[PDB]
Amino acid sequence: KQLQTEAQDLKFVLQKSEERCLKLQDENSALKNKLDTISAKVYLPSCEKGF
Amino acid sequence: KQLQTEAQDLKFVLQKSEERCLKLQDENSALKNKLDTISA
Amino acid sequence: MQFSNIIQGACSAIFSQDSSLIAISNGSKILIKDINQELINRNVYSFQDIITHMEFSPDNQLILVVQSNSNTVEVKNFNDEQWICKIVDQACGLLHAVWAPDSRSIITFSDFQMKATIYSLTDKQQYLIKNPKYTDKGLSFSSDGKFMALAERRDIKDYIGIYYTKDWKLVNHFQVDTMDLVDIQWSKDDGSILVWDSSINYKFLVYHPSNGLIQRIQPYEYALGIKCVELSNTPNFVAIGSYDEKIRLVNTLTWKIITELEHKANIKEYSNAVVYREQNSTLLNAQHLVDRTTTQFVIDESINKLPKSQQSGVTDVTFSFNANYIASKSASFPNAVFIWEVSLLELRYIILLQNPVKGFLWSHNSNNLIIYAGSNKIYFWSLDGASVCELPQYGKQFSVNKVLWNKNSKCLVLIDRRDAIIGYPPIDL
Repeated sequence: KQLQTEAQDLKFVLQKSEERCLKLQDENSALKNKLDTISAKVYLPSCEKGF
Repeated sequence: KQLQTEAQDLKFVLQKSEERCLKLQDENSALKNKLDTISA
Repeated sequence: MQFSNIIQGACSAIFSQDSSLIAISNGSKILIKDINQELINRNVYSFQDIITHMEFSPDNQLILVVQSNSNTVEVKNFNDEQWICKIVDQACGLLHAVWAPDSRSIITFSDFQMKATIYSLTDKQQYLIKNPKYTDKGLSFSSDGKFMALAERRDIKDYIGIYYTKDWKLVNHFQVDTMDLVDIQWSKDDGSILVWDSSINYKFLVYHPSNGLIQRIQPYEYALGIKCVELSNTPNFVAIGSYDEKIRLVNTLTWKIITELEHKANIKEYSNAVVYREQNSTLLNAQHLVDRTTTQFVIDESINKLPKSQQSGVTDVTFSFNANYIASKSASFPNAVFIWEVSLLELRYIILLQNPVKGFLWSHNSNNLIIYAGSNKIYFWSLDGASVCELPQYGKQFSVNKVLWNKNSKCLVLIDRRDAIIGYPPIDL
């Protein structure tokens, strides 16, 4: 019985792990957006300091 | 047997989604450090 | 086997498309050898940096070398040492790079899935990549190189960018039905994009490059699968290595599974089983003081029982010349190579080793499956029963942990640590 409930529900746990994953991916998307945003204004001209 | 197999199939997939989450939380920390390096 | 010297410093190596050159990477330099002249040096590229990756362009005129935590891509034209180009667009990182076939260009991957800016070597033309998912994985060229399918991620959703490679531009941007793209393959006739999803779903998504799904290799929803996949060099045929010790052989004409080939453990249960093993021996005659204490590859039919994470995975689905055999192995068989025979679609020529298998390669031009396992020996599934190529004292301790094998299947490259053995195996053919 407990094993039936092992199967029920790890589909759900897979789903909750998927939500956590998606949460992390979204944070990273926003964070990557901050990175693209900062790069576009900082390095666009500051790349000259470097090169 | 039928059940335990499914149950393990489920555990196996959970371990792989966990690894994806770790790649992302670690990427997350690395992203933060890059931004901070850029600002400073 | 004909041998060159033991190449010192050969941390790693690659060989050229036409198989004439071998590039040996030393931490500070690349040694290039023209094997046809002899297994001797031609050019050397050196740098004050640490090299982690190199690639020959598919014309074998230049080598792309990518430097470690220096984010530097260095490009050297072998036929023109005056043509030295570097990509030092370092603010974003230069984590990797690959060559873009006849576009004469480098796809350079920035960090954080930001850009995979294309750097034309003739004119830069730096088109941005809309958040590439990976460096090499997921970057796959069509068989004629017309299109490239790039795993990409936006709105945290995987999709495949379809790049038309001549203009290196996005054309059929497409949302892929995946949870998490692993890689992308193109059909041999470029009739579809075969998309390899995450192992979690066990699925292959077959998409027409012009319309989305054609078919799907059904997921099992909750099991790991699709551990590996390969397309045979037949007009077309693909087989999917799952993660349940089974290969789904799919006839790409209809995209239907023709069969399921399971590795099991019981050799006797395959109707056509032939089992071999590596076994202890003495040297061949007329050997002298070279000593003995060696092995040979022999038939041993008596053997029936053969020896989470990296277990039960199909380790390969590699096809032989004209694909009559599939070498596969399982993560569950650290000591053996499974060779499936097709058209029988039955297991035959099951090889056990005394050395956990590190890998194998079908030779182009027939079979003679090259099997290596870090033993200073090349074992082969010779069609004519069995063969072992002993490596000499001339590299006595060389392990052979990695093997490259030339498309012009004459030259073998054996790699260990800072050490390479280059030669011409029993290749009279």
